[PDB]
Amino acid sequence: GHSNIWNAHPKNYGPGSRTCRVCGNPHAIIRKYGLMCCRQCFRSNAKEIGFIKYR
Amino acid sequence: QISKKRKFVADGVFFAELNEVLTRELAEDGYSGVEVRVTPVRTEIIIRATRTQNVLGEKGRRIRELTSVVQKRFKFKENSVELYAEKVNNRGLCAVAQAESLRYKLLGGLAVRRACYGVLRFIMESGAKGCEVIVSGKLRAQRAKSMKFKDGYMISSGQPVKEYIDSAVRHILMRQGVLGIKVKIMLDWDPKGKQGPTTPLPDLVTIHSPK
Amino acid sequence: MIISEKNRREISKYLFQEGVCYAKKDYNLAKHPLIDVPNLQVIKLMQSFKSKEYVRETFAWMHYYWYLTNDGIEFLRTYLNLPSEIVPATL
Amino acid sequence: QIHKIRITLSSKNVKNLEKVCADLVRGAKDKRLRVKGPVRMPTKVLNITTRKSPCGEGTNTWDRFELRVHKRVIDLFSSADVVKQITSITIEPGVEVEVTIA
Amino acid sequence: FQRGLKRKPMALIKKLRKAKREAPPGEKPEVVRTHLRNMIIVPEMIGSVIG
Amino acid sequence: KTYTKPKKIKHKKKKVKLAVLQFYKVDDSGKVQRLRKECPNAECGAGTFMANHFDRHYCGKCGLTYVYQ
RNA sequence: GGAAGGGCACCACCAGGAGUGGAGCCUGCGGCUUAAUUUGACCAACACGGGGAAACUUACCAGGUCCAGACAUAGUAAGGAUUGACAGACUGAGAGCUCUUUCUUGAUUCUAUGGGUGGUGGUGCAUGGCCGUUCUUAGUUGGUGGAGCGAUUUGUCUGGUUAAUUCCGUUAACGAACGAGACCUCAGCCUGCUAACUAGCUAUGCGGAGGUAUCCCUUCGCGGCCAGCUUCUUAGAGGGACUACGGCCUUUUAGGCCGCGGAAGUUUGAGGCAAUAACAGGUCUGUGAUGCCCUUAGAUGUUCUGGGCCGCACGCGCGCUACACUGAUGUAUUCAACGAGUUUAUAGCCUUGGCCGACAGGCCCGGGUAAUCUUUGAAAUUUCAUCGUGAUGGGGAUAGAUCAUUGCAAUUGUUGGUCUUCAACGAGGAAUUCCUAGUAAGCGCGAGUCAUCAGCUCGCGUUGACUACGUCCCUGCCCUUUGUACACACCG
Ligand SMILES: [K+]
Ligand SMILES: [K+]
Ligand SMILES: [K+]
Ligand SMILES: [K+]
Ligand SMILES: [K+]
Ligand SMILES: [K+]
Ligand SMILES: [K+]
Ligand SMILES: [K+]
Ligand SMILES: [K+]
Ligand SMILES: [K+]
Ligand SMILES: [Mg+2]
Ligand SMILES: [Mg+2]
Ligand SMILES: [Mg+2]
Ligand SMILES: [Mg+2]
Ligand SMILES: [Mg+2]
Ligand SMILES: [Mg+2]
Ligand SMILES: [Mg+2]
Ligand SMILES: [Mg+2]
Ligand SMILES: [Mg+2]
Ligand SMILES: [Mg+2]
Ligand SMILES: [Mg+2]
Ligand SMILES: [Mg+2]
Ligand SMILES: [Mg+2]
Ligand SMILES: [Mg+2]
Ligand SMILES: [Mg+2]
Ligand SMILES: [Mg+2]
Ligand SMILES: [Mg+2]
Ligand SMILES: [Mg+2]
Ligand SMILES: [Mg+2]
Ligand SMILES: [Mg+2]
Ligand SMILES: [Mg+2]
Ligand SMILES: [Mg+2]
Ligand SMILES: [Zn+2]
Ligand SMILES: [Zn+2]
Repeated sequence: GHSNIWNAHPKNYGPGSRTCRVCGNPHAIIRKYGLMCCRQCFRSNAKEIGFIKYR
Repeated sequence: QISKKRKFVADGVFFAELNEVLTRELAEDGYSGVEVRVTPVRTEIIIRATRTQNVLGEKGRRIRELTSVVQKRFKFKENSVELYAEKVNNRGLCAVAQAESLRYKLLGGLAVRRACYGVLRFIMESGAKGCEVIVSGKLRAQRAKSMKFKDGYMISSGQPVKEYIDSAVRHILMRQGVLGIKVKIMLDWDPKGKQGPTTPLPDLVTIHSPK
Repeated sequence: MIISEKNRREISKYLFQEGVCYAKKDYNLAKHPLIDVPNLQVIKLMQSFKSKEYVRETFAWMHYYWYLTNDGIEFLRTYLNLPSEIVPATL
Repeated sequence: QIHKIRITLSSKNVKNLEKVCADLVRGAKDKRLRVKGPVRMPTKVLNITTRKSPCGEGTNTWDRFELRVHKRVIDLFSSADVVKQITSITIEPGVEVEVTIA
Repeated sequence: FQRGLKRKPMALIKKLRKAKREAPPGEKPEVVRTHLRNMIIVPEMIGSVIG
Repeated sequence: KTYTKPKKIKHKKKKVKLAVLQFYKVDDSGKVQRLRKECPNAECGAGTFMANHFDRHYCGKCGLTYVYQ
């Protein structure tokens, strides 16, 4: 589309400005500590990341 | 200049992303796992595979390409990150390698029962205390079913599972759908710790023979 | 896709000189981190190269990874008019 | 030519961190240097609690994920060259070593 | 107003001005249609016909 | 789905058999005369003409417009 | 099984506490309405999809753009396939979107046929993975022997005991493999070890204040890396409980009750982990997970504007605020824990201090990438006054005016202040939930979501109880015996 129109809406904040770094989904993003992973992807990769279940 | 919390979390995220990238790229070549070692002004990445000839390629062209792409994508300083390909000792004791082997066999048209039995026999002959292979999906019919193959010892509860059990999960893209393959291998106690945990099972008591 | 001649020349030059190239899956990124060309054109040119077997494509964690092949090397050498002696830095 | 060299060690594994601290302390002692520490800072416990289900169905069950970061502080009263030599000893992976002055 | 109006409200007021100017004497101005639901009505717009 | 208004047709550039041919005039002696102005912009350079519109002159490269009264 | 026996469970009861169900409001669901009010889910759906949606998210609706349709063949084509664009009109629109006017560009495209690609499109009754549930209970299965023509059976049991298929034993079984336990994390004790200027104590030196004012006593502030030390704080290694000891009961057993001592005598407390076999339970709307089907340029792709997801005769679920004096308001007073924090750009995150302001807020110096700075870090409560049984100074719904902050945008109030208005509600029917000790309940705090919004969830601490420590009556679970015309298994 026209440069001034195509993708012209600001995306400086809100759920639409962030996505999962693993799958790109914009929902249920864990922003704590800079993980920037969705809860499903984080639960899949927790052991590799270094998070352990003690209780 | 970031805080320790974010530094460690970023290290873990980098490890996970590198593992996923290597798994995707080195699927057919075989990829048991990767290890990242950090040293002053130098970071070492070691690739574990059952076929290092494919990983290296001719005159290391493939490994050089992987090093270059890793350095460019992860913003590493040039001539600061280098890759190494190492043989995996007792590949039959690696759940990832066995899962990949079973995936290759199934993709080749081999019968599920024969392939699973062969994998179990290979694992057991490699010194495993026990093993378990599960195949799930649409087998022989439009109705999904699970196939379970088991032999030897196996534990499933408590802390010792995290060390005495090596497990993996892989998906096989068949013509009529996805097949789920789970490989679970129980290691054996190793005083040296190279081939197994360097800790005995909690409920194992040994009495020295009297003089 | 319509790509300016200068942009295609820059992309091909970088690919041949380095032998590898990545790209985040961001169609609207103004400029590729390693190449001055917009990210979308880099991604689409690499897709065109892959479609005819000049490159191998790997995708993981919302990123592209492209590795040049022998046919791709020959095509880039012919198109860039470089001497046969010059080869990608990977080799 | 004497300075208070500050060494900060951070790791996720207690055993490796403690072994590295002991090795550094013994190396400093072997040179007749003055060693203060190692000082153990309070453990940092990064915690993430996420729902087990990838959807909204079933009893709401939660996974408590913790990442523990252990930090140690060692002070040496000596020159930069000797501390640099001491820190050159082999360090296992997972332990970060930072050397500064004051 | 302190934050500053963007181009669209200025264009809308200019269009309303133009419509008012071209209105025949003793007659209402033509219809000016816009999507600007967040525009604030100022005294200058009194008497305008807006869609 | 149902449509009310007629389908819109995307713009297609009109075809001129020789647009360049009408930008120059050649005399018998061989002198060449240009029937259209040249954009003063350095980026456009020499050889870039400006359209002869009925109220202004338009340059197709840099978009510079000159209005004459 | 409205059959018997034994045992067990605050998702059962008993004895009780708080309650919920009644009121206002918040929030989810149905219905209704609508252009749309997107949609999954019906103990084991309903503050659940981490689902607190102004834009985005978004899947819905009304409109306008764009290709981000690779690759192959054919056509057109440098006498130009095709791109972009000033001005005017058109348009919601500084979208050349389109039209008029005609300039620029150069094989990158356009046209057609195949083949792709994308899709929060259908199918969770085609699937993988994950999660929930059966099911918090103690249960489950080979080998070799024994029985049976066989399906099957014994092992895996009469009894005692245990939280436990936990043990003692009995024994056509003997040996084993899972589950249980062990295990691991946190908490509780250590005046014992190592070590602390990113934690403290003690004494000293100086200084301020008070007291007889020199000397002495009390209380505060500042330094000593050559003042000492680790009780207080931190975190590594270890020790510590094993029912160890005493009295009774029990088979000279396994074990149980009580008791001194002890930090601890319910498995010390709380968790994590957790078998076999299953559900057409949920998820294709987490995934570049995925089969098939649909669509694929006037698009179910993508983007832009606007609206909606919140719409209100009504019904339901989880909740917040109350109905008051064991209180409300106004003073004075002073005790936590788990945690979280920056791109430095003039500056982005947590923010101290100073100034301005009634508040909300604003400005200026600065600290902290952190046991270094915010953090010198709460409320209920304690204390003294006013109020005086009056829907009252209880209650704070609804509404008016007006002022700030976040954001590109606040209207259908984003949120937060000021004055004003002052609804139901006077303890809640049938029914119904959770809970046995630092627990219930009350009180606040941190994190997740987050530009701005918490009545929600996940954790944290403070004050701190009543009742019981029993049973199978209700609702259910385990084992055994027994009946069956059930096996889609009594919702038969
Ligand atoms: K009530
Ligand atoms: K719920
Ligand atoms: K499933
Ligand atoms: K048998
Ligand atoms: K599908
Ligand atoms: K997601
Ligand atoms: K009962
Ligand atoms: K039982
Ligand atoms: K009968
Ligand atoms: K029967
Ligand atoms: Mg076990
Ligand atoms: Mg257990
Ligand atoms: Mg009940
Ligand atoms: Mg009762
Ligand atoms: Mg109510
Ligand atoms: Mg609705
Ligand atoms: Mg239940
Ligand atoms: Mg929209
Ligand atoms: Mg919206
Ligand atoms: Mg879509
Ligand atoms: Mg299902
Ligand atoms: Mg038999
Ligand atoms: Mg049996
Ligand atoms: Mg101490
Ligand atoms: Mg179903
Ligand atoms: Mg909603
Ligand atoms: Mg709830
Ligand atoms: Mg305090
Ligand atoms: Mg009143
Ligand atoms: Mg009041
Ligand atoms: Mg909101
Ligand atoms: Mg919520
Ligand atoms: Zn994800
Ligand atoms: Zn020009």
